[PDB]
Amino acid sequence: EVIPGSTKDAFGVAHIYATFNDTFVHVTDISGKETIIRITGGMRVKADRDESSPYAAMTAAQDVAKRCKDLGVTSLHIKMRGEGGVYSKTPGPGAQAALRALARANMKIGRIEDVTPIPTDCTKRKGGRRGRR
Amino acid sequence: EPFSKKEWYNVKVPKNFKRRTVGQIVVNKTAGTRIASEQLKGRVVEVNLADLMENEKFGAYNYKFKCEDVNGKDCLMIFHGLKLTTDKLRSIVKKWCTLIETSVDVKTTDGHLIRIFCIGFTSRKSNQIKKTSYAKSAQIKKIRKIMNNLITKEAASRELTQFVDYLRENKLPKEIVAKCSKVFSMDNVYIRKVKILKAGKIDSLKLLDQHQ
Amino acid sequence: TSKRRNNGRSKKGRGHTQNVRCSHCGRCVPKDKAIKRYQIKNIVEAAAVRDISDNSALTKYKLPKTYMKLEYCVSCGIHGRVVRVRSRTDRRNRL
Amino acid sequence: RTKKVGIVGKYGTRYGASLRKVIKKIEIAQHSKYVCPFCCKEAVRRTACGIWECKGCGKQIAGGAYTLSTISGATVRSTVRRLRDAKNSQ
RNA sequence: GAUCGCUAUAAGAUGCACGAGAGCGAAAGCAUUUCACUCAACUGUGUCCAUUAAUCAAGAACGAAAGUUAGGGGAUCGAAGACGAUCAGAUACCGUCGUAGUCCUAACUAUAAACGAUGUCAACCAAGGAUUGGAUGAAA
RNA sequence: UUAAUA
RNA sequence: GACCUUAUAGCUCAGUGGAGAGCACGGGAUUUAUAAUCCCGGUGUCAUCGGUUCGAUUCCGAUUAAGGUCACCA
Repeated sequence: EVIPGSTKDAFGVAHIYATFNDTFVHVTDISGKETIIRITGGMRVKADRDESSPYAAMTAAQDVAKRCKDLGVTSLHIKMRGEGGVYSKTPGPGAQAALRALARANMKIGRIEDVTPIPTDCTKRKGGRRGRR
Repeated sequence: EPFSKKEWYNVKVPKNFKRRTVGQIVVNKTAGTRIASEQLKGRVVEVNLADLMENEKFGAYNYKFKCEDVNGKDCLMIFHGLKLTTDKLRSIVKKWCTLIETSVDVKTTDGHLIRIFCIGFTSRKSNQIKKTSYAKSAQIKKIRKIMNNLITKEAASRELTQFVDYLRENKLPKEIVAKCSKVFSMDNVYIRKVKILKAGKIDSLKLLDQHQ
Repeated sequence: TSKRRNNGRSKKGRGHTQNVRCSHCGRCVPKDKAIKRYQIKNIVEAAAVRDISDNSALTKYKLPKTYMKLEYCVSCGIHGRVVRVRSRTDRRNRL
Repeated sequence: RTKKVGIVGKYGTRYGASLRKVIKKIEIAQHSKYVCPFCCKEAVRRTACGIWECKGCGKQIAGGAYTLSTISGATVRSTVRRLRDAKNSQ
């Protein structure tokens, strides 16, 4: 019958955090303290260079949606984010693919947002004066 | 199975908002010395204002609430804070103008100590031809002093519950622009964030008055 | 000798300006010498905007954009094709 | 009289250039007269480690080991005044 | 029980977007807002003095960063150092960790592509458009 | 990614 | 002198009851040519004598070389 813990169609929030080396799809409850399912792009691949690939992002996104609907979560809020502490604030290539995969899995997206942490003022960046060479 | 021990609670915001229920939150079932109603005494919920008031014109703000006590599968949320949406805050920072910021610690009439942040921008006039519209250091200090003093009077008289409802009315940003236009042409004035520096004392009766 | 009258900077009756970090290589460049570009883009690519709209939970939600300011060093701006090498007589154009 | 060894010429040549330098700054500040906070006279001289006496004013003041008022002892006095005014006002 | 998510903390450091061929300063340099203490300059003047001026061997203040001495602090980054890659080798570029240092107080040091590679003062000097701060008319 | 010499 | 250990390609090492590795060398390819790179090949008396040995380069003695430790109280 009903999977224990599931309820009527409710709202979840998906924390899509895709850097250039991986991608995280992580849905939590409205309070954000309880997590429904957390799948990363590195669990759906073999090599270490494909963890940020768009295919690994949608594959992890479909598995998130399948568990969410089965657990009663039918509509999601999106919080897009990249590694933006002091590094490049641009989200990785798999973040968009994961967001599109959630939509194509018949999920009702709510409010989308970019929550990359923009520093009011930064600590010293890695690399030195002359930077990556 | 991870969710076999999980149960969902309905979330109830105070009566000040058009929408009373905003969603469901999860918690593990009761245990030996781990009461579920106890483990929900500090959870923070971030809700957009558009959902609360059922109007998309209120979508620029995000409100925050805190679960204080469990009324039989129901949290009785109280206002925890507000914050502008990230996309809106970065869209109102133009380049060739002067950015004016401020913050005031106001003690509400009911005992809440809150910090209110205001942001404003110099604007371009109708017949203005030059590209840049900057203000001197003297005009900036006058403008900040005006918005420091005016925001304190509005929030010192009204308690926290009514002041937040007063923020929904656009009187304060409209009043500040009209009052500050005597010093410099201002167009964009927003209250980007409100905190709660010191929570004023509350009673179960006071929460009951704030929940139907 | 002097390839540029302004030395490639935007500096004037100042004479020390703070450093900013390059967006790509993380190099330290002065604020005026840095190659500054502005970006305003939607957080949904043009492919998925239709797909987002079809299965949504909001009637008239307006998709928000993202705004960020990118600063590149000269080395990391020429290589990324942000700025190209111009002609000797076309260097003077500031438009 | 001397090129650079002013007060530590009594130590001769037998304690190390660095140690004679460190002890010089302390011994100058320990033997000097300070402005006396109650009568504004350069009449305070040390009588013991931490006890200072206004010669022409008849007051005994507790202070630092070698200086009448220490840097840490001055910030603390300023800090308490700020705390006291804040407490006295709401 | 990592990465990830929410909530609370207490120090260090930093001061985004505004932020510019814009402002100030003798140069070095100066960016959270308030309150004080100072300082300089411009404009306005039927105010005072009456050559008091310019440049200046010797001489004197200030002088980025790094470095030294003694306390505090010690978050981030990181000469040395240690690993893992790459390579013919790699003591390097790439990745991980990391001492001195980076930060504040007192005292030394007195050098930079300390550059406008253009000494200080003064006179004359072709066309413009725009800008920062005053004065003065018109236009609310 | 690597690419020394006459 | 007394105890212990070792001896295998041209050089450093592996492994042995029925001889690998590397570096070197030779030929072919890539290159304008060398170096690097790719492909293939040829290299060991298992230090010299005796015995056990089914059969010894291995196991047991001997002769050599090579080292390591000890050589004290007077």
